[PDB]
Amino acid sequence: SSDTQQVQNILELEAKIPDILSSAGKCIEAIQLNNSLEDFRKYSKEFLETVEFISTGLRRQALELEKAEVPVVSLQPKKRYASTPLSNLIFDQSSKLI
Amino acid sequence: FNSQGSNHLSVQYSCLGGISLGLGLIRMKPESKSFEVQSSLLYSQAALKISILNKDRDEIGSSTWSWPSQNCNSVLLKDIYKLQEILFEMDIWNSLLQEAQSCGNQGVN
Amino acid sequence: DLTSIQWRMPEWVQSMGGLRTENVLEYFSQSPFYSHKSNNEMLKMQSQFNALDLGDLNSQLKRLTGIQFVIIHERPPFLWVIQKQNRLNENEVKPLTVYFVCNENIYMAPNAYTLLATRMLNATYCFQKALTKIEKFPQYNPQEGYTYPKLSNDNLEENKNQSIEPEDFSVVRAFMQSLHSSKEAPDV
Repeated sequence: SSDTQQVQNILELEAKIPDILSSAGKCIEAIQLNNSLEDFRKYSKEFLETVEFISTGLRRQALELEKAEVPVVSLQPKKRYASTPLSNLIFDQSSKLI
Repeated sequence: FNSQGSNHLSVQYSCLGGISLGLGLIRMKPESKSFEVQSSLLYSQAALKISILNKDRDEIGSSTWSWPSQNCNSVLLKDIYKLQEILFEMDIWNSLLQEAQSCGNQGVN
Repeated sequence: DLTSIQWRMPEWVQSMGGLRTENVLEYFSQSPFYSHKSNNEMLKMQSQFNALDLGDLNSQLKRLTGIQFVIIHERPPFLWVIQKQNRLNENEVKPLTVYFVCNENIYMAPNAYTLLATRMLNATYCFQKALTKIEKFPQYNPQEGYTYPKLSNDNLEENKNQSIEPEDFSVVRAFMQSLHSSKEAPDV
């Protein structure tokens, strides 16, 4: 992952969390409703994974952000004047301005 | 870049440069699905009209500024270009009339 | 049922003119609270036998086994403490409820734990009820944050730090302050 791609990884990681609540409500349902030990016997082998593996993915996104070492402070820009594409494009307009 | 209490990003729409710095206040617009961005402007649009007033200050010569037209796939970036154009006309004419100072040495007033 | 509820037949008191000593257990005998295999009532049965052999109360009572309603703390002319009990011996006592003259009513004494549980339950119920028809109106967003939808907001109307490089009173506040200074400005 590079540029937005880490952030994009988080973006599709986004929906990976809310349904864990479905898995958990079902974790309750395993004995509250379904009355079967086997269910939560499986979902305790699921809920903790669905949560924690995402958590590790996050903590590694952050620690490897800390490896990528992007500066946190925003530079105070100098009053910028003209980038080259701006300049020559203005020249193109000047042709149009002829 | 990090922004204010808006919680949004503080993108420099004026990345290509001009004079006074410009960063767009990114703003969610629920009607737009996308998220339209605006600044301090009261003006809806702006540029620079010019014309030659006569002795009656009737029109003689005349024109008006026009930017070259970006045609990027993202209209958002196009509006970044627009707000760039605005800060551009701002910084220029404001600097000029700020410089109007000693215009009077050869009759210009 | 045994708490703060009416149970009155005042005309009995209207005849008696009020309670005396053993007559409290008369209107109490009218009360449901009175027990049939109480020593007060089985020796009421003794009154239906021996009659004369009852003394005041406690002598005939506590010496004989069973449920009783002994007197200890008078509170003239209204309250009179009368605890329920169960003698297991001529000597032994196993005291129960302190029935008491609530005036034209007599009640079992409530557990502290009952009312305490009432308080706990009602309070946590207020908590849960605070969580009921109130919660999940400030919908969360990472960006927008909590949200508060309305047909019309009015009425009234972990992020970022660095950025770009009212006072509904028209400085009216300081003007009022000046009014405080100025009301006695001639005066002071």
